[PDB]
Amino acid sequence: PHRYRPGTVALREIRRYQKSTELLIRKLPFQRLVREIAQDFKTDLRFQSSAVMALQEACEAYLVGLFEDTNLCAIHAKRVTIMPKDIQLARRIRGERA
Amino acid sequence: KPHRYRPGTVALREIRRYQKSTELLIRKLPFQRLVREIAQDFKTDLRFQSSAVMALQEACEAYLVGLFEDTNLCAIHAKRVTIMPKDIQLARRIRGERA
Amino acid sequence: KVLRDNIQGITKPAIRRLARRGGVKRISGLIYEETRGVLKVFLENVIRDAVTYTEHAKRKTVTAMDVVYALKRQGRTLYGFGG
Amino acid sequence: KRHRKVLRDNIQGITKPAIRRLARRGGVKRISGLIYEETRGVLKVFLENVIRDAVTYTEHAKRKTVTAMDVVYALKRQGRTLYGFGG
Amino acid sequence: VKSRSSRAGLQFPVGRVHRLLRQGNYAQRIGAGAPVYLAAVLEYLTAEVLELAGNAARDNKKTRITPRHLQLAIRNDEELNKLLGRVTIAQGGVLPNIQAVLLPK
Amino acid sequence: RAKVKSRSSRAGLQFPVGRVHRLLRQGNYAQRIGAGAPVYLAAVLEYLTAEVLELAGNAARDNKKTRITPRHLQLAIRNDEELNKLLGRVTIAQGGVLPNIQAVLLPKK
Amino acid sequence: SRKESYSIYVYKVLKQVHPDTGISSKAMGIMNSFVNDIFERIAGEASRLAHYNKRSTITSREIQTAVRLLLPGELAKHAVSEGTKAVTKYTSSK
Amino acid sequence: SRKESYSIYVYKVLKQVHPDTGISSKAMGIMNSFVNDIFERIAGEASRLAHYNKRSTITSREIQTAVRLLLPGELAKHAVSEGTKAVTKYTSSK
DNA sequence: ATCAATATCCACCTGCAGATTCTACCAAAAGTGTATTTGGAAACTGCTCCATCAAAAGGCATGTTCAGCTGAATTCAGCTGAACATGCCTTTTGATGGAGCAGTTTCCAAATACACTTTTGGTAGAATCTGCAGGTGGATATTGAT
DNA sequence: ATCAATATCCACCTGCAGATTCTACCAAAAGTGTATTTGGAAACTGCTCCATCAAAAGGCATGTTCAGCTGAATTCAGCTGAACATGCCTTTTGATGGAGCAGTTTCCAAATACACTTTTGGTAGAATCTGCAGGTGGATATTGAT
Ligand SMILES: [Cl-]
Ligand SMILES: [Cl-]
Ligand SMILES: [Cl-]
Ligand SMILES: [Cl-]
Ligand SMILES: [Cl-]
Ligand SMILES: [Mn+2]
Ligand SMILES: [Mn+2]
Ligand SMILES: [Mn+2]
Ligand SMILES: [Mn+2]
Repeated sequence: PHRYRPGTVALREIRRYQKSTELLIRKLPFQRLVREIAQDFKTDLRFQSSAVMALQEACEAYLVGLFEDTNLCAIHAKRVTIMPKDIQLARRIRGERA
Repeated sequence: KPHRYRPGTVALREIRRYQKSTELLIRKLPFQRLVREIAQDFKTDLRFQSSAVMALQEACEAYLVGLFEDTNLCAIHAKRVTIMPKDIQLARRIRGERA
Repeated sequence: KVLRDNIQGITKPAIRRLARRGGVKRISGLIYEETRGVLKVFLENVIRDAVTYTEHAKRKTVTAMDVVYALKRQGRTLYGFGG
Repeated sequence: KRHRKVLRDNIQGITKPAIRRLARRGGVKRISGLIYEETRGVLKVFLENVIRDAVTYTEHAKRKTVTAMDVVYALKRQGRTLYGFGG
Repeated sequence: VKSRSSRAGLQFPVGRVHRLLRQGNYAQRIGAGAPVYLAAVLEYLTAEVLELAGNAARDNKKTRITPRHLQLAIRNDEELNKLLGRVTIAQGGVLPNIQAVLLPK
Repeated sequence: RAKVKSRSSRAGLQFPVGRVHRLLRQGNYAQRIGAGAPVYLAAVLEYLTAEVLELAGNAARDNKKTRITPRHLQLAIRNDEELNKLLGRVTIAQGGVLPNIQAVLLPKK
Repeated sequence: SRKESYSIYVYKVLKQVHPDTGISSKAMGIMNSFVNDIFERIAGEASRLAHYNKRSTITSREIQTAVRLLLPGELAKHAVSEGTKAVTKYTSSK
Repeated sequence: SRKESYSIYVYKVLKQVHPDTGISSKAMGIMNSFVNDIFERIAGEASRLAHYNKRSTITSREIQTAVRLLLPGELAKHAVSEGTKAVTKYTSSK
């Protein structure tokens, strides 16, 4: 059998998705998730098709951008692996949490 | 025959001293000159309300101090205990200030 | 025996294929849960502000403008949906 | 008819001990030697950007004195809203 | 003559608050409840930060509220933290806080 | 009797000076709107439209595609440094990120 | 000449919750800025609401959804409370 | 009935800066949101300018200071320019 | 574990600045009566948006193997903290001349308020096009063994 | 770095539906014309509030010495997470039917806008009070050395 050593598809994968522009969470898992989060605020809500992609767009953006910002924090600590410890530092500096 | 304290120990001692107070920490006339300089270099021949300088010095010290803890979190994140430029740049980059 | 909140419908590979667009070489196993947490907070308070917009307008359908006004409200201004 | 004296290089008046003092209040136990210049680096950008806006407020208003309001209006504009000076 | 502010059982000047809605050009027109409701919210809020602050005034063994106390108030109370996160309180100070790893041990 | 020249072309603009005026009156921005304000602004909006439009089209043809997608507009705005701040806290739908990998992550020889 | 403030009202509300506590002039200052800030945000957020809904007036309802939007959690909730019927006490007299 | 947009003006100016370049529908979408945002910021910042100085009207003079504050660097100045340039050309409406 | 060396706490004093109180003149609510729009309340559609519905596609979970990374542990050079002596410069205070707000008044230049006349900006069909969606086949990269 | 070999990329070509653009008419803006109203620019000018200035002092910065402990560097085991084939399933996709609602005209009652006229609450200096900052010296605690 022969193959690629750990980390290398990752780069191959990073360049692929940075190359693309497509949505990455899937639509109906999201939609389901969205309406659920919605119903819990006001019952009897329905949604514009457009208003859901609006939310996927905002989220995927937020999240991806959530880091480049920590990957910097993982790298800041002579590491190459992102850990929860890292995300929290990202959000704490941004001002999301303390 | 004579000594007092170990390294690091007054450091904390002053952290507690200044966190307890509210006084401005930059000196007044040095700040003002700098202000006047940056101003003059921006548009000549300006004057300033005593009021508007403190406005700036209060605002500044607030800004800088607030970054320092953000910095300190970055130093401690990297198993270090001393702040370095490497830290401040990470702080401002995440803040989004654009260093 | 798959009874599981749709937050977990945010499938694992898919959770972060994103991380790569985000520029990440490799990710901890804990990261996914922690992530699913942040995902949900983010869109919770957004839908909360979006919805009061839907509600102030005495409507029962959330429109993309409600989303947009709300994203802007949160300081996450989004172009391409009406403002 | 009395103009003086040139203001030049006043950034170094922000003394290392004072940079220290700000830093302690920020809760910092130990500081690299490079930190001080970097800081002065960051202070001066900050203070420029604010004073640039403060002053644009002063001139649009056709005054030749920067007032604290101008400062405040400018700080707020930066999203660093300051309480205790007129707004 | 009876003023609207006490007519609604408020300390805050409903009358003025109406007038101050005149220049934001917040809209063409101002409904008569708007200044009442709002002036109330302001009175409510000034009140709320005033107690939490006075507490810290009296923890500190002082009769008079300094901006300091107002800071201790705003920052230690967490819902008030958030409404005032991006605001700087002049002459305020920080909350006393040392990082765990920094303490000798 | 003297008839119509759109005020937008009296100012030599593509952007609708008239409309912008209507829009400033109806925004609650101040009690009165000077007659120069909407021209000036329309110019500024037309100018700014122009500026991101050329920088984007550049990146559009660079991508070997005939027209402009949101992709290109992103590549445009994020690669340009002066537009990056004007649009820093703004998110572009269907845009992507600029390709960017950290030095430290790459293979070694 | 003629500068006006909210400082009497703060002092009023100050004697209500801490009758034997007073307030420094620089602290009183800060309280004003607090009032004034809080004022536009609410008034502003209301302003664009009316505008999103193509209606020309700000009613108490706008001031409210405003409050709902901009205050966090429980002081948002004690506000609408303490607020919604500052307004009937007003509309129940005539 | 139908709403109104900036797409013709954008498409026009597009044909002028790149005669051989169209524009995708959602790219047109983005461009539309962009004008709008920028519109508000300027309009807002001027609105607030006008208001600090107790002046009742917004002139081109306010719109300019607005641009000065809110547009960055060199992009600020080609903006003040193309604006005062559009404005004199207008007042020469003979 | 004791003992010296500071430093931090903390209660009491006390004259002064900064707070609190008290009186008197004016801008600002409030009160009336008449003057104008609005935001529904009822009556009606178009259009999205929900609920199903059903074939297949790839996508996801799962389990296995190994690599490399992260976390720990040690050693060491050197950097940064604590202490001091030295001496500059900020801080204080108090005076003083003047530039420059700001407070008033006066009078255009400019904007708004209506009333009609044109013109354009935008729709819904009708007439053109290009990334794509996809099939190659030629190179670049990557990997394990020499 | 090269040799040979899976394994992945990447231009070169290409014909088509799904979009984009172009065409062909219609209310709704925008633009005019004539009529009024007004905000704020010029022109004094009263009066703060700024800019210097000086003197003396003592707080605080600077520069130097000395070592401790921090940051960084190497080594290394082990365990975590990447890589993949594998196999089953949730998601996609394509219309579709019908109720559900948003979108609007039309039409008045209620709510708010004007324009004055009293009437009163808020403000600005002057009149009293009186917290608390700063200076103490006495205690307790903390720190660091034997
Ligand atoms: Cl119709
Ligand atoms: Cl004494
Ligand atoms: Cl006094
Ligand atoms: Cl292709
Ligand atoms: Cl009174
Ligand atoms: Mn200079
Ligand atoms: Mn009466
Ligand atoms: Mn104008
Ligand atoms: Mn080739």
